[PDB]
Amino acid sequence: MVPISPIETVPVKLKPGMDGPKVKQWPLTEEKIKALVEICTEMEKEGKISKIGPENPYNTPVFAIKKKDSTKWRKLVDFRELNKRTQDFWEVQLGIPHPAGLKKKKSVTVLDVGDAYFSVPLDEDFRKYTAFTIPSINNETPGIRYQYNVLPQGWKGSPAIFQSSMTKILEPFKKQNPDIVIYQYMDDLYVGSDLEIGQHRTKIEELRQHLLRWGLTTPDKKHQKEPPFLWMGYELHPDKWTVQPIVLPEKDSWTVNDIQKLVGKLNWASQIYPGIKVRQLSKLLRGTKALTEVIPLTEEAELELAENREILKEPVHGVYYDPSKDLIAEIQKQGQGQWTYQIYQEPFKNLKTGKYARMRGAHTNDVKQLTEAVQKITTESIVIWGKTPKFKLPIQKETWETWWTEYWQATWIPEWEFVNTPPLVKLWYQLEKEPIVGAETFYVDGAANRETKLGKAGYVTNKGRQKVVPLTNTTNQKTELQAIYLALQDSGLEVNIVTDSQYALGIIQAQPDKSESELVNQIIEQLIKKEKVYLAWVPAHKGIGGNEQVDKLVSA
Amino acid sequence: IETVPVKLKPGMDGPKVKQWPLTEEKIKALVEICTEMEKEGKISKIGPENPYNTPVFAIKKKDSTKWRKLVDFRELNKRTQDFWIPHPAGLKKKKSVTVLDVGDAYFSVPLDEDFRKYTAFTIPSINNETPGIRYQYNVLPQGWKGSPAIFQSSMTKILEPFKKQNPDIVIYQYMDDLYVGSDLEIGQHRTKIEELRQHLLRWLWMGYELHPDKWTVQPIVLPEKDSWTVNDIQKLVGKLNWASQIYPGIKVRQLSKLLRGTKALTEVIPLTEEAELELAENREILKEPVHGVYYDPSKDLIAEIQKQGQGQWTYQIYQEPFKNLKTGKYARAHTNDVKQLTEAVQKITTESIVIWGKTPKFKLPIQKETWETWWTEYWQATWIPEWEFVNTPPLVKLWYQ
Ligand SMILES: COc1ccc(C(C)=O)cc1CSc1nnc(C)n1Cc1ccccc1
Ligand SMILES: [Mn+2]
Ligand SMILES: [Mn+2]
Repeated sequence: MVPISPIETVPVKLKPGMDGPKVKQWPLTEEKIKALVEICTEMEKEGKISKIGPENPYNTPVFAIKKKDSTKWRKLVDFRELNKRTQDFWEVQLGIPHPAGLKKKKSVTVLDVGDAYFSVPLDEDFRKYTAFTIPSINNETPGIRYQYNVLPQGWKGSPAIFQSSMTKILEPFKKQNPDIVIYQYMDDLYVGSDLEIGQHRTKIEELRQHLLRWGLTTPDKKHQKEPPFLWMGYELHPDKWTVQPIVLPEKDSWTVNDIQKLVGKLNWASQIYPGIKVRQLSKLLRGTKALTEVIPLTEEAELELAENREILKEPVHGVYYDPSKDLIAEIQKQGQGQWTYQIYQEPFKNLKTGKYARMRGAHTNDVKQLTEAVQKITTESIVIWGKTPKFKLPIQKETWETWWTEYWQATWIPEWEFVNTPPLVKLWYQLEKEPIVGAETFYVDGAANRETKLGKAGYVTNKGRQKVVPLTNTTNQKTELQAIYLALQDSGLEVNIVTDSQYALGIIQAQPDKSESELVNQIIEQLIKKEKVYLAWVPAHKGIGGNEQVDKLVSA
Repeated sequence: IETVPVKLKPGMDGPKVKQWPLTEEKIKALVEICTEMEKEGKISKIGPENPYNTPVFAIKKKDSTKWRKLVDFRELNKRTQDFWIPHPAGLKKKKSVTVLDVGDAYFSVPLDEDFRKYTAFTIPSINNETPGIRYQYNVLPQGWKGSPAIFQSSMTKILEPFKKQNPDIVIYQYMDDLYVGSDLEIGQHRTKIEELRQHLLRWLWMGYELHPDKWTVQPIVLPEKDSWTVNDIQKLVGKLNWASQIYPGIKVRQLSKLLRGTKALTEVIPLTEEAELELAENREILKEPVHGVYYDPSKDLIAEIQKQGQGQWTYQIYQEPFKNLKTGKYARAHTNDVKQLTEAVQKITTESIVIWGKTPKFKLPIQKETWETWWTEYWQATWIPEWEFVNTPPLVKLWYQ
């Protein structure tokens, strides 16, 4: 007996005020009962379980299911009830590692530590709550009572307690081998280094010896899996990574469930495949959650999906990370609130790609959207590589300077350079800060009857120009925007506009270049055509010159 | 050398706040800082049976180059049983006030063993390569609202030889900071506070300098002009109309009377003598205080900030709309708006601590995603206030311009 080191026990409790489970053992067939007795006897001689008595009042149901293609029954202990009443753990895997974040390494080896799940002891005071009963044949004797001594397969705390135990075991090996990186994922240890293969396999052999200190057996060299590793939906090769093959469903009668499942698959592909578009495919799910109805699609969605199926035709791969090279992120405007980016260190060798879609809202502009995309790529890059990348943006330095100095919010993007890749993000209009000398002054106003929805929009100017237009199916807000649109339509290239609409001012001062209201869009189009616009606000119903004159014209 | 019983509020569990991403240099700084704290017993590693978490990050304090660890205990502070510090009203009236970091005194006092699990935090790893390095506190943590409360018994006894040697000095404790105020000349103020340092030494190196400004609430000012255009008068009537929500007898009838017709915005309008009288009476009204403005300690303080451009920022602190308790203007990175806003928030919060002994809730002129991405890069204080975001440009920015 070479003395093996014991594994620390993690103290486990149940939820406050809650008690252990008591679920009836369901009637099982004599065929199943015999199979469970043989399974539990071998597990007992292995130390995984032990017989208990009638003192223990807790119970968890046990089933027997045949492994398909095999004539071998397997045991299944349904811990769904004890899990509801087991304390919350610090859970495993806060986030998923991204392959683009792996640093370039010479060799990587996988060790299967699956033999260790049942080599971790369970908290002694908690074993009482893992009790289960093998029902007797014909139900003529008391059932065989068992409890667990190790982390059970399917118990709530087994994943977290297993990984925490491996972490403590692996800590002295990492410290005394600083040139070795180790990633644990379930029953696998990914061991990588930049040593030449001879010195690498030597270190692997030392790790295998170190794991045997706690009686943990691993697969020898001949039985270790080879690259590529299929892991969390990726294919990982020694120098390149890509996603696993994306298979689409091919039905001509779609449902809401599978259209939910394939937008997540197109998004999955978009992390390496460039130009993935899901906009028209995603606007079909608008507020309809029954998962069994059909809906066709448009002349632009199949045009964006004709290439979506054709983009996935040739495999594309990402590269791994060199911390000694710079990290670069480049963004393109795709139109219709869609944006794509690439993260790379050397030209045309991407670490990864991605897309950004604008936040929902009534009014927006391209600079705000680019700002948001920048912030998203910044956070994503901190996660994956621990640093902000350098940005290449399709916006001029002067455009950005004008934007953030005049914008009413505080805004900021990190270090970036201009890249001349059309279409460029630009400011489409800039309102004046002072009244324009020599330009006609339009006093605008609109009003609507809340009951009949009838209203009027109009202006009067300092040169005696006037217009009032009657409107049907309108509101106070719409008449005030329409009034401004009329003044813009009927004035020269330079114009002063006086409104009392705090609503209209709040929209225009947010500087939208696109809107979901066609009225605001027409105003935007007029603003683009003007050379100078000064927009002034006055309080309503105060007898302001011009404003009081047009007010009585449109509220009649 | 013994712990005090500490519990949570009834029906509430410990905090389970997600750790946000950290750069490599901040992760490494926290690894080094926490390694030494562990050797000194201040914190200990924890296992998977602790499901609680509080965010942690790293700052470089004002006028220093070494990283400091900051724990965002905002959620735990909301959930911890209240401990029952009468805020000294004389502190706001002193000529000068100095802020001394005394947070390191907390680490010599043990934390209740049953409560320690609730202080859990995680040093994240890059790219989720490992599970985070998980720690919990064994001693009173900096940033926890229970730390000054528990240490208040001991802190009082350290200061009494000083407080009776100087009955004129006002000393107030908020979080990890000591605020020390007097009416002396600045030279004699520097010296007496260097005297005050001779207690944490016996029984920490830097200090912040503060002076109350001329007005608690800046007066509303109207232009003084010799020729008024139509535009000038429209802007004046708008500001007077807005101020009439704050002040009782503001009249604009005679000034609106000048805007009679449909005139060009740049045409000069002579003021009549009745309009000049109305404007003059409005000036005298605006030089009185606002009626019915009182602090209620049971209600939250709200702080609004407006970006005015060219590095200028205006703010107002209130509990009730149009009942401002304090207004001000922060000015002078000429290229980073977010850094400026973050410094204004800290300056307004410090003023709020001195005046009322609590922090206000901010209304920030910034998009959430921009602020949450960057504010930790410029934060320098050991407390953190609450904030919300303003997405529609308020017309009010003009009136404080
Ligand atoms: C599933 O695979 C993971 C997942 C995560 C990690 C982490 C986070 O270190 C490592 C690995 C091991 S793979 C890995 N680790 N580093 C690199 C580079 N690679 C890619 C590679 C593949 C085969 C041969 C040589 C290099
Ligand atoms: Mn109107
Ligand atoms: Mn009107």
